[PDB]
Amino acid sequence: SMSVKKPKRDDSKDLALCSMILTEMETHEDAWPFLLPVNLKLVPGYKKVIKKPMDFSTIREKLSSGQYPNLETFALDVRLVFDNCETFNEDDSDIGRAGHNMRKYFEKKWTDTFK
Repeated sequence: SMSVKKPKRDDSKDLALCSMILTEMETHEDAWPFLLPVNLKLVPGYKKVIKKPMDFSTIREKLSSGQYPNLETFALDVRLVFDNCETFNEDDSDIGRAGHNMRKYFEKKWTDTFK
């Protein structure tokens, strides 16, 4: 509260470490469904159904231009990618499996780096 603060958690490396994690996700073999924004002209249903599209290229641009205020808003957009994928894709499809795999991969790196 006013003039009463918990001790300062060191956040000075958060930008570098989120960038490293994102690099690891960009280079994973199962990242191909997620590298670029879904083409809303060419994929029926996507525009109407998926209210907040997100992809790794868009996260990388946001990260590079100071559009994440803190590491939690970064994790929210990464998870959005996988939540969108589960909304639109059957679990037993190549893309559906890719998204499960990537979410698992991310969540381990996230824990190992920050928790």
